[PDB]
Amino acid sequence: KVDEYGAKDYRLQMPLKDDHTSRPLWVAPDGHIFLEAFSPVYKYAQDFLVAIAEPVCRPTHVHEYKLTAYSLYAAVSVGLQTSDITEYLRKLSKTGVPDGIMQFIKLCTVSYGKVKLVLKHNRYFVESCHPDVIQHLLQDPVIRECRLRNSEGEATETVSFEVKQEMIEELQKRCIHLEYPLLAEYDFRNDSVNPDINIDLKPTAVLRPYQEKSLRKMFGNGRARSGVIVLPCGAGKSLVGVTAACTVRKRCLVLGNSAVSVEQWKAQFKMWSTIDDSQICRFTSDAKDKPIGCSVAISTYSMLGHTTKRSWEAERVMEWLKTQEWGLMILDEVHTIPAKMFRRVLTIVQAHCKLGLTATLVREDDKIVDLNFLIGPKLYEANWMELQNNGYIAKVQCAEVWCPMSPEFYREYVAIKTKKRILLYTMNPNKFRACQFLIKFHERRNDKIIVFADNVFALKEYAIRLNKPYIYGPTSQGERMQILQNFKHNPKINTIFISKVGDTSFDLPEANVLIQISSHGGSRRQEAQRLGRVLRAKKGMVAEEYNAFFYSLVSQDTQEMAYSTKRQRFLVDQGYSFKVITKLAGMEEEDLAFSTKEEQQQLLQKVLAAT
Amino acid sequence: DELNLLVIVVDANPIWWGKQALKESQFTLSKCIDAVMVLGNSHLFMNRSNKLAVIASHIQESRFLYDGKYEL
Amino acid sequence: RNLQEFLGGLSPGVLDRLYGHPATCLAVFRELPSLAKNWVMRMLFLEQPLPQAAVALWVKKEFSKAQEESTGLLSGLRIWHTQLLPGGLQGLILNPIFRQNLRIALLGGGKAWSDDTSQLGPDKHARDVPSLDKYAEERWEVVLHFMVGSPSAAVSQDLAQLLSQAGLMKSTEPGEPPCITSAGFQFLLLDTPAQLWYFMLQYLQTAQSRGMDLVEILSFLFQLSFSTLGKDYSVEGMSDSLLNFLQHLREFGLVFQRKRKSRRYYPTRLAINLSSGVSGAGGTVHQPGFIVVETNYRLYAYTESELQIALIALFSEMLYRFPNMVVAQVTRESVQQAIASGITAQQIIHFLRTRAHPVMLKQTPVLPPTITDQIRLWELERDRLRFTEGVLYNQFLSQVDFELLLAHARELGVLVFENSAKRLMVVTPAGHSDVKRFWKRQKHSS
Amino acid sequence: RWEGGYERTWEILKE
Amino acid sequence: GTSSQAEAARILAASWPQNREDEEKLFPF
Amino acid sequence: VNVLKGVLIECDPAMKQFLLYLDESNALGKKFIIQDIDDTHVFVIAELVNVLQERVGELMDQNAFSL
Repeated sequence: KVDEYGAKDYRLQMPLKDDHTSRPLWVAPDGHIFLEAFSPVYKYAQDFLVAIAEPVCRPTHVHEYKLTAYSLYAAVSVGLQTSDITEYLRKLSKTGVPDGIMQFIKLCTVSYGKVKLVLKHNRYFVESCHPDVIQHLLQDPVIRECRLRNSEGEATETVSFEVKQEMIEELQKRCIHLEYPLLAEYDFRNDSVNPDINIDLKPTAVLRPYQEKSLRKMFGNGRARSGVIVLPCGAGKSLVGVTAACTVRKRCLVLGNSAVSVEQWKAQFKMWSTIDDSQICRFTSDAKDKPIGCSVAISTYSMLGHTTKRSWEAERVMEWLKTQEWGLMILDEVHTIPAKMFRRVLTIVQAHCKLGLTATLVREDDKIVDLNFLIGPKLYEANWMELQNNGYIAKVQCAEVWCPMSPEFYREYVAIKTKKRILLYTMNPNKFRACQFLIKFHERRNDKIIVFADNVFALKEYAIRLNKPYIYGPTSQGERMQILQNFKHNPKINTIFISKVGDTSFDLPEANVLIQISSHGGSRRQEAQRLGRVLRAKKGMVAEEYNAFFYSLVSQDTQEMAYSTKRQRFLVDQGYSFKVITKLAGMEEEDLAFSTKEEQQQLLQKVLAAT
Repeated sequence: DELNLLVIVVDANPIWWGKQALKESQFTLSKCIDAVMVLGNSHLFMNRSNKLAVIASHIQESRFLYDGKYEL
Repeated sequence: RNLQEFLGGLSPGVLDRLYGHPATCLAVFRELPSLAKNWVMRMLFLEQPLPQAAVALWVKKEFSKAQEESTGLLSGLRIWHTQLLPGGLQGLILNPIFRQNLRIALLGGGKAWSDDTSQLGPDKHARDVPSLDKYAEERWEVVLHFMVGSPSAAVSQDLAQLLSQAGLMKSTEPGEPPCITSAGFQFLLLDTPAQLWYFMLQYLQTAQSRGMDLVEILSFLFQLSFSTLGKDYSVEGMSDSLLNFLQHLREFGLVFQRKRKSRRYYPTRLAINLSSGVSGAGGTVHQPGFIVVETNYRLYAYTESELQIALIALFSEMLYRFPNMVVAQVTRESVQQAIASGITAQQIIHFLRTRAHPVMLKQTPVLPPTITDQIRLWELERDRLRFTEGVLYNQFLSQVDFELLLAHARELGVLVFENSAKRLMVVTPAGHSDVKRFWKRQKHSS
Repeated sequence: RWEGGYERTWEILKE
Repeated sequence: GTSSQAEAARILAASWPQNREDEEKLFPF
Repeated sequence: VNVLKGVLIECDPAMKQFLLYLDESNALGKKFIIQDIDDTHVFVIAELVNVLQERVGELMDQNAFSL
């Protein structure tokens, strides 16, 4: 039922009880949950909702969470039954819990972990304690095709049965349709095929409370369970993965986005694990190492996604990997997994425990529902504002700066209607002046300035006119690291211009001032992840609530505005605010480029030359 | 927020007023009391926030003194 | 517009009749500037005119501006007046009627405004001060509910006529309830003291319509202002016009009375501060704020009455409705729609600041500056273009002629815009005729 | 070896 | 040129949200 | 003689160029923007000006997002 104002009239189905201020939760029958942070029971409710519900919005005071079948499965596999969840909900709900939500929870929890998938002898078996379920499922044609066929094409016979390797993800999706999701549980201590490894945790390793909480939630009753953990960049997420690998101590395979990711993973493993370097190898095309005796093998998706013929040695290493069965597999940048080629990698590799870590989980192509069974339920997601309060990461000062359009530029922008409009507003003379003023001001403040520009041409022109280092498609790796070290060590040069490769193609040194000029055009997760990775925790200004500075230049009256509001929405979900700065104080006195419009019309000439 | 307090201390020596009364001058103690009361009423009139305190100074002790007219 | 503004616009006879009531004199004196109060107290017992220069010599030279401000305010209020002092001089002297009534109010004597309630003894059905304040709040909420158009508030038809005369609701279709106009929308977001003050100003501006003595109504309003909360007073001794005005006030809840025949009446704090209008009541202990404004443009309401629900929905998209809570979101769409309805952004911002939840009060700014600035920017973006109908004068062949015509038009004050460099200008349609005639006449004289 | 098992259920108690 | 700079400053002052605020009339700078 | 009484519009230079494009490109169709007047002011017939603002209403609409 809907009110004339459009709001949902849930009052009738919600019996309100007098314990209003004491209880902090609202449970609408839509499945959504609302929590008040100012309530004294905030911490307990916070942990309960995190355990049971997937967070949606966490602004300063009131937070919204959501209930999903995957969230309920995660809660059940943690070890919580229906009665306890219902009791705790009713103890925290301001109003009575609607019977519809109760029934939904009952239906979800009554069948969770019913079906078990076992990887033994390089063979995948489906087994359970309810043979009627399995027998009834045999009628499903997709299950019939997924089931392993004999040499004669016949079907292979708590008795389990082998399933075709290629048809795992098909079974993964199908089981959801069968309302009987599989269980990704590993024999952490009962393992006998794969022995342990001489790898432990160095005493220098420190588990921050949220990291330890996430790890222990993953280790449900001491058994590792597949899932995804979301942590901000530089919050020890790599350290968290290293710690998990050390805990498992079984054969470990790690996949990174690029070669720099592999190098960082190897360095982190050396920095905190006791594994000897003889057992660490990088399955890359540049640094080749023998796979034999390699306890922890680090590679990239492309090195496993090569449909084309590889090098002969690469073929041998792939054969070794396929033969070997992995107790643990680690995937970084999970948001890139839903791509078809990378999804095929999961079928290619046979591993028991797969764990995914990333900074964001909102793929703009909404290919995330499948990921809930590609890997598993979202294990954890730390509150960004809470981590800011604890000082684990910098307390960022976000800002969106609007730049007026030159009349000639705006007339041209309106004249064009196709995708070619990108160049004009990305080359706004006023935007150039604003960026120059910001760079001058922060250099006078002695700040680490990193300027992003997704457009290749705009990046080149901006960096060259400002005479600052620029990195783009070519990105000669040796010279790339040379520029990075110049920024890190030389105080004379502290202004680095980086193209789209700054997302995941290399390592970003910790900075304090991040100026984003051009973006993908709606990649709400990509540039938010770029902001998270660029700005890290810095000593000295921890007490202040604004120790990291982020500026997003947007051209007024352009379509770019529509992108920015579309994009930073994700950061709004984390409580981050963006104050509009139409005009910058101090630009008048300081001399900047394009003071004359005669220069600006020459710039327009240059831009229009490239159509 | 401007609270003006006008504490008035009255020289209430009986001897001096008796001397003045024997002189049979135009001014007596009654006129002084009336003038003080009118001044205090005006002070309370000038603003709500204003407060009035009247204490009479006498030899024995100091006394805390405090139809068509304002009720207060 | 404060109370003194309306008093300064009344006829001298009305002021003289008002001065006959001591309560009116007390109110006028209390509403004066401090320097004016000091001068009035000085002139309280001055039976002779005061030379104007002598009065002017009393104040500081630097404070001569404020001195003259107070002097003009007093002259406009007709508290004092100028007299032809012998020798051509102009003395100053208070109004003898006003001065005598002020003395009666202050010095005493005279007759009490009304008899004490002890004549009827204790009230059989007496109420309590919290009960009276709650009843007044209920009455005003019912009035606003009728303004909304909800069927819950069945109020007197004369009240609807009064609102229509105020222009809040225009009864385009008789029989159907009138639709609230843009001015009514702006009034709807005003603070309750401001709402009452505006309504009473409209009533006073339309006082003669009901054949009621404006002087008597103002005197009774001042007497209510200086009354004591929690104390009843005698209904008797008043004209039938004042009786019906009191009935109207009871209908608004400003004064409580159990029965129309009851001879007692309890003024409310709203009525007490009603004379002060918007200012004066600096200690208004308003209801606790139940609106939480989050950085994601979300409003959460801890309310149950439809009145605040409508107020919030005026500028935000309702999302969920819980028994004790309403979840809404402030969007560009809803704010732009409200502005199209005539509501200004400042009204929304001030309203939200007024109904701010205590939790957000802990923040050094009451509300997130981002949201306020976004609302301001939406308001500006609504009014980006400037429209002005006019006539273009562009056939200027001479610069001297253009300058002369522009000077003449500025003399007429009909200029819209001027451009000497291009010798082009725009004029109002009204001022177009005169400028055209002058141009033709000067051509003839050439 | 703190990863053997841990729950804040006992933290959630009526007070 | 000085004239060009003055014209550019004037047209920049004609920026949309800035002119409204000026007619009606944190960060380190 | 030839002097026109219509409605003038005053806006920022960006909107001025937008109106210039509307007139020249005939997006509104008929060239109802007969002639501008000043560096920030234009002169149009009141017949179309409403719909003219309509186009402007869409423009600032398209430079925004829907929630």
